[PDB]
Amino acid sequence: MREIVHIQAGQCGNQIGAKFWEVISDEHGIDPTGSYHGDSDLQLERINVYYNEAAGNKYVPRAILVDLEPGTMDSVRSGPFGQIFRPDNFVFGQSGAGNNWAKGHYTEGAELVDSVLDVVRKESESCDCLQGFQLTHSLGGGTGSGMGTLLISKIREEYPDRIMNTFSVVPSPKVSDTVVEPYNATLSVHQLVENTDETYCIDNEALYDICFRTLKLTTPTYGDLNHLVSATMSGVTTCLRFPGQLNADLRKLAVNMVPFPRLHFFMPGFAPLTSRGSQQYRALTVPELTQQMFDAKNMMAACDPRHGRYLTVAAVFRGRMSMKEVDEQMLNVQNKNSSYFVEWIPNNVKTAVCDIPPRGLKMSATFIGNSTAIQELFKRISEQFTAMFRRKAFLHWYTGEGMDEMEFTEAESNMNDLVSEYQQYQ
Amino acid sequence: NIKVMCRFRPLNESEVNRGDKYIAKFQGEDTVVIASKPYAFDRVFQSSTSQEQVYNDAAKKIVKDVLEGYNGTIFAYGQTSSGKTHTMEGKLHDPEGMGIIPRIVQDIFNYIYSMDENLEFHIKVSYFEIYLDKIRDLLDVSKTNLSVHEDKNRVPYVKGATERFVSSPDEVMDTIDEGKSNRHVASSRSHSIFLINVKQENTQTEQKLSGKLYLVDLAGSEKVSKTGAEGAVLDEAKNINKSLSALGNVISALAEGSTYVPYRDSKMTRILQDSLGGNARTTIVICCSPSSYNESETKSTLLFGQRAKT
Amino acid sequence: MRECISIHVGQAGVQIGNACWELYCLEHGIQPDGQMPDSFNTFFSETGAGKHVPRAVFVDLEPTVIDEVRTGTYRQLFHPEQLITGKEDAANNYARGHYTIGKEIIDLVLDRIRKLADQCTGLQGFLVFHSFGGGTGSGFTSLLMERLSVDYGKKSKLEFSIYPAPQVSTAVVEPYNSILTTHTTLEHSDCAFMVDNEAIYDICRRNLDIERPTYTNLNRLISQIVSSITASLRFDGALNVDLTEFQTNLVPYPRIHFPLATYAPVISAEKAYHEQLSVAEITNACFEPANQMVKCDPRHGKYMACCLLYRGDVVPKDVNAAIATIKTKRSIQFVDWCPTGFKVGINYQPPTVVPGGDLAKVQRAVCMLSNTTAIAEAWARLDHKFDLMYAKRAFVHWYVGEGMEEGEFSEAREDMAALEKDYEEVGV
Ligand SMILES: Nc1nc2c(ncn2[C@@H]2O[C@H](COP(=O)(O)CP(=O)(O)OP(=O)(O)O)[C@@H](O)[C@H]2O)c(=O)[nH]1
Ligand SMILES: Nc1nc2c(ncn2[C@@H]2O[C@H](COP(=O)(O)OP(=O)(O)OP(=O)(O)O)[C@@H](O)[C@H]2O)c(=O)[nH]1
Ligand SMILES: [Mg+2]
Ligand SMILES: [Mg+2]
Repeated sequence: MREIVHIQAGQCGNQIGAKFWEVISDEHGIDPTGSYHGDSDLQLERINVYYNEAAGNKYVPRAILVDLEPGTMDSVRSGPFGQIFRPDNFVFGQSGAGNNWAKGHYTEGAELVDSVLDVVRKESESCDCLQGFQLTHSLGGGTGSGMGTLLISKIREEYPDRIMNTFSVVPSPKVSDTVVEPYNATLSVHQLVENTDETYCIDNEALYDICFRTLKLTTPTYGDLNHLVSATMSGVTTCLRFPGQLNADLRKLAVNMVPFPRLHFFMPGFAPLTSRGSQQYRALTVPELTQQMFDAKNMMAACDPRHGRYLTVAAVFRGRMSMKEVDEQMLNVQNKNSSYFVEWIPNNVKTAVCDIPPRGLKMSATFIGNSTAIQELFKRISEQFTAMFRRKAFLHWYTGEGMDEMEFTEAESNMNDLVSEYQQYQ
Repeated sequence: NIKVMCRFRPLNESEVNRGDKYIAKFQGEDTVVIASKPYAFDRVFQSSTSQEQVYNDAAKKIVKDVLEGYNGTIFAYGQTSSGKTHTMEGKLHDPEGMGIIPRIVQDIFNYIYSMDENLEFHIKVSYFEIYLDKIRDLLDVSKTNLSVHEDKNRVPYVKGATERFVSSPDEVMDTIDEGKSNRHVASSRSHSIFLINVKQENTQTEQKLSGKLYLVDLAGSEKVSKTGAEGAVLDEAKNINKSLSALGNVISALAEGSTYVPYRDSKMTRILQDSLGGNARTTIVICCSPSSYNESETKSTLLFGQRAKT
Repeated sequence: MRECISIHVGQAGVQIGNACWELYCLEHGIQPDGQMPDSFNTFFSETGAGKHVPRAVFVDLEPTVIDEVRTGTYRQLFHPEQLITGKEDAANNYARGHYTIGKEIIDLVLDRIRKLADQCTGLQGFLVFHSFGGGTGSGFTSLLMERLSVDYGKKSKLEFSIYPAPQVSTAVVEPYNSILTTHTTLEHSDCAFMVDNEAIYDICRRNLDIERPTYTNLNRLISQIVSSITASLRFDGALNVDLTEFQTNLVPYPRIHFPLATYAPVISAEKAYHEQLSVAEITNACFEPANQMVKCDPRHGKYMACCLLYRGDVVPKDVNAAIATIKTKRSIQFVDWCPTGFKVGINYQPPTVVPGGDLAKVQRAVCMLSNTTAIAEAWARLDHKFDLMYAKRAFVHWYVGEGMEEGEFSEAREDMAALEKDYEEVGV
């Protein structure tokens, strides 16, 4: 019940969702062969929400994989927990978007999306009653952003009455991996604002700094970043998969953090994050996790929360806690930082708790803040967009493939109005 | 600025035998009292006042301003058997007590025939609905999922609207009837927007002026917990109530002098992003049956007017 | 002959039901599997030979809390029909749990309550547990109270509802749902016992000496309260107090039926030996502002009526002596138009103690239910929160998108204002 299908597009989205299936399978005791070898029955109590039962008690994901290059498919098949996936859900082209939103939203994406759409129809009819979807993509390139945007548009045309998720990795300005990040990012945000229901604005430089300083690791590879994102993703939907003393599924988090339909871009976070040496010099307790997640230097979005106000903040704890301690510490944080937390929304905190923590820790937590610092992100990108749009740089690629300048102008206008939204509630 | 002007229709013989009471109390000339509580307005037009004074007080200044290049807008609203069809069109050809829309159209065509010969007053008209959040088109059976786009001057508009020229009131009436033939009605279950675009072209000065004027026939806010609806009607009620509360929030943001106005939360407020903001008059006309049998729903209607001023 | 059905809505209601039915199965001596190795009829039926099924109906839309009971230790006591389960939760939304999702489930629970009331013969009243914050416990309970009042109407419908606190609160959108369901809390219910969580936190911190109390202890305490209410039905005391007599002596006017409760003595085992818990001490402790179930100082309010449901080793003489001491104290001030605002109740059965529980084994006990005006203060600050939510229209479009309207918000706020006005009028 309340099943979820995990759409997963782009190279970065493929890697992130692969690590997500890794961490979620480690918690359900699912071997590389898709077979169960766990201990507690609470694992299999809600296996059907993500996975699906097949011949021989083999549980397979309800996950669609999407790309315009078969190299990522080769990687996911050859990498660990590749055989768990269903081969029919592999939907790959051959062109490659090449950081061109137009190619991955008009020409190649429009021709390829029929297969993905039929496949998600099949996966949505096989269940009993789903609740919401999950798109895992990136706003930098054209494959992920464009394909996921076209796809989620078609979905909201088909299923407008289901909660929707987008676990986006926005491109930071300092970590410049490509040149046309502002174009693709803004052109995708023009559609994520009006189609999605809740978006998590993960950021690259954020996770880099978290792995440099909070964990004190010397060589942060993409595996570690993806593991952080995977812990974040699994921490959110633990209420569906397991019991608890106060449950909170996706729709509850949405309706307890989305005051208006457009103010649904959230910065996530995770705790407790500890290094190797400092793992002993750290007492796992609710005040510790609390003051560790609200720290600006434990955030997965490159936007200082101190520079803005919090509107809504959902803390989804995981462990056999005492609810009095939880509510007391969250109240004390709301009191100590009354200037940051907004005033016309009393009880800015939403809380959720479960009993089964991740495999390895005694307790854990998860953080979803709807701060107003997000505007800074949509400020910085916008500047870059103008700097690239004033002189019409790199535009003939988008123009020759089917776009027009007016769509760029509309995306900029909508994004500026979103910045104004986040400004006025400060 | 915005100005709400409420109307209470006369009672009909169908419920005089029913034994209903006239439970609509008045104070001054701009405040009603219902259920021993006052609801304020700007004008509260009564059962006795005919269409002429209501028209002269509500729609005259709008047409006077839009002919000078500005933009105007009108919001009709009401439940079933509330006086919408009587107030907006009512009589078709009778110049005595006919509705508002024919009077606007005839005033446009009577102003155009009083000007100089060097002014080509082009008159475009569009007529499109908003159903289940989809912008259908009532002048075309194929264009069922239209969308909104902007222009260089940040003036939204439907891309692909089946525009149609006109040169007389009868053509306008025929177009309105042809559009209403396809309107989703069980009882209106869909917002309708009739746009009138008056492009006046001055040849001596070489300046053009396009005045846009919206006739919005809203749908009915329906507490579905009472009605017991199931199926598509439920989703229709959901989307209708969403659009209505979004419009209310927008109008409250306007009249409260807020620095920002969230026009982009609903398509019906996206299309109207220009005609309400600044130099654009607007008048909201709500029709109500003051009978006690329709008291409960009437409260909601009055409250929809109260989310205009305060 | 007597009987009383118990409805349990939301995660709060279901977990309170777990705790309560644990208490019930323990008091009557009944094993978890129903087998009993007269008095149980007030809450338990009898499935022929060697079985006792309860007079309960667990309703909820989150399948997790109900499946926790279908697999829990009490999987054998209940049978799968009383354990109703939806598919998609209300998700902290009044409207979803009121009409959108509620219509899929309510026919079945109403059919079950018809099958469960036609089994008994002397039904005394219902018991509806729900939190004002959640979507299910507000909307579905409003709908259910409406349907029952249309069907039964006359039967004493009670609801021992959790109430969100002003500071210690878990969800963002609780004031909305609370104000929305106060309408049905007024018109259809008969006497509701509001309960706050932070009060129980403070009681567990001070007396029981637990620094880290979770919801299980709260639920055990509330179960003790309900057992104190219903021991006048279950067992036979020297001075019985039925629910109709209870309501008559406690509910003067038809709208003033929200008495806040309080239970005593609540103390740990190590603290029990030092304190001689006589009748006078436990009777005096209940009137203290610190031992109440809701955040409100009674010293700024005036009691109109209150019932003292003593149970255990009690004799009326020291009861009347302690009552005289209370009536002489000036800080505990009563309203003028009620010279005798006490309805004493004695019962022979002492309160039990659950294995693994935080309470101690005592011989005397009290459950005072003071009908006061000081509770209105909570509503005031609640309304304050609602105002801060309402003027800016936070989270409105979610409820609007499921059928709800602005007019319902306005009407509910007006009605709560009129209710506070009524309490403020009857005070003088
Ligand atoms: N947080 C992470 N970012 C990654 C990871 N792998 C790649 N990337 C980053 O994602 C950004 C580009 O996304 P992709 O590699 O998926 C290129 P995309 O699929 O969007 O379309 P094409 O350019 O046509 O290949 C870029 O900033 C990468 O540095 C990862 O594992 N984690
Ligand atoms: N005293 C006590 N309070 C509880 C308990 N469980 C939940 N509460 C409170 O219940 C409130 C939230 O309401 P819920 O019951 O969880 O929500 P719901 O009724 O299930 O409706 P949905 O969330 O939409 O599924 C919160 O204020 C909790 O603190 C409990 O076991 N004991
Ligand atoms: Mg790519
Ligand atoms: Mg719930």
